Amino acid sequence: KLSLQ
Amino acid sequence: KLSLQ
Amino acid sequence: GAMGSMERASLIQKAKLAEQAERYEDMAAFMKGAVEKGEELSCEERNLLSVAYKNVVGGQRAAWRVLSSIEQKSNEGSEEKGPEVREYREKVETELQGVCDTVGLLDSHLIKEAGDAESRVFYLKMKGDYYRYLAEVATGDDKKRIIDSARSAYQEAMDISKKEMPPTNPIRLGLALNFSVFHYEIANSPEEAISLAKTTFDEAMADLHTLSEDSYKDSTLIMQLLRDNLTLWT
Amino acid sequence: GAMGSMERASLIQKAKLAEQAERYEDMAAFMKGAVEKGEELSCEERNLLSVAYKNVVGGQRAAWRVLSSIEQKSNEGSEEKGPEVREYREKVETELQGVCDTVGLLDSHLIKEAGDAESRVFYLKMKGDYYRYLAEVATGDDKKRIIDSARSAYQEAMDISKKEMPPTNPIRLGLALNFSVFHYEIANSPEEAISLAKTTFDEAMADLHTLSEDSYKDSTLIMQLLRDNLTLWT
Ligand SMILES: [Ca+2]
Ligand SMILES: [Ca+2]
Ligand SMILES: [Mg+2]
Ligand SMILES: [Mg+2]
Ligand SMILES: [Mg+2]
Ligand SMILES: [Mg+2]
Repeated sequence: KLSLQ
Repeated sequence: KLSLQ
Repeated sequence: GAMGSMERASLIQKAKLAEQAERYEDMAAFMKGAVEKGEELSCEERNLLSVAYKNVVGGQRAAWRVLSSIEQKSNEGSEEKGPEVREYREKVETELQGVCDTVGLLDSHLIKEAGDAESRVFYLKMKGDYYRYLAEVATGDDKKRIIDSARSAYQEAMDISKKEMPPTNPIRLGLALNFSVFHYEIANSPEEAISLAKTTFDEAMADLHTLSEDSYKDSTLIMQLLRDNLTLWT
Repeated sequence: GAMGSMERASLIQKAKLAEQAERYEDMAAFMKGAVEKGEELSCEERNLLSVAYKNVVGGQRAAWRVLSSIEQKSNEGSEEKGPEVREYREKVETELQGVCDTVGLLDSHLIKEAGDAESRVFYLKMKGDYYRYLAEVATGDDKKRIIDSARSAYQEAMDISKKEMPPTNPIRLGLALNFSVFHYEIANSPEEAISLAKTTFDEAMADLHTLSEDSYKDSTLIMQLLRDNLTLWT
């Protein structure tokens, strides 16, 4: 959710 | 989509 | 089987955990292990079996439809791209057929031990459903026999459900919904599909007055699915 | 490998078909086969590799988090339910660790042949990411070494990206975003996470004037993710 998705 | 899901 | 060493109760517990984790392949393997213990399944356990394999085969069917659509487009002014689309569609198709063939569990030996209407109708509807999924991808010399196997399973389930269950029974309603879809999508019988959906809806409507609030919600939910299909088809 | 007999180009074509079908396990197997042909990967092919394994490990991580949360609740006034939750969490954990260990591909031999900044930063960021996923589930004597492997990979990628890429480069931005998440979620360094995200955002902002409309959209998309995290963390 916080990292590159 | 038409059958029981 | 790889689940032969695990306790039946542990398999059921892990099937429920797999459902919460959305690990439906695991869930199906656990429930296959539970069935292979040889004991009959409770109502809740039957639902776990159905949920697991419906999710697994649902993903396979969705992927098969994407790949089939690409394959059809490639076979039009289209540029030749080699055998790869057909090969990969075939790969997904074979895996799908393998899962349907596994759901074997009904024949060895769930159906022959199912004596109560709720279990027997549930399994025969499942048998119809998975033959219907085989029919969706069938193109060969056995397509007619596959379709008739689906029809025969649905018909036996229907006969039992009409004799042994009230018209609002959710299993009876879901069976009628799916048999109606079989008529529309597989058997080239839209009029039979519409007639079945309409009669099922009307007879359930007339029986709702007998139900508790919770049973009323259960039955009207599936009645709405019948209505949704009728709205689409008429 | 099971893909050893398939043409490199056919593996790439089928990876793209698998992506359209949302068959990410297949996609990863195809791209693993393509990597094992021994040739370097193009920009598009690197993205296919990353998309495939990110989706596979993303599902595993989501399931591990569900099961870990259930396991933690069971270890409180809680009723003992047996070893099943731990066993199944361990099963998912082992499979996750296996996928991270496979993504081996970087060490044999993608990174050592990657000389251009865009390829080398991409692979080193990947190496940081998959060590970070190993760190998320690590509890043993190697947890510190796993964390340092992630840190070291990210740091080398950062050093190259700052020397060789403009501050708006999407690979540089996504690396900074993920290294910032590493600091916040893994390394217990929220202040470093916030500082990195803020400096990355500000330096990209100042470089947007050099960009085409399409590059501007690419860069501002990742800048918004940096801002979203900063908004959450401050
Ligand atoms: Ca036993
Ligand atoms: Ca070749
Ligand atoms: Mg076993
Ligand atoms: Mg019996
Ligand atoms: Mg091969
Ligand atoms: Mg090179």
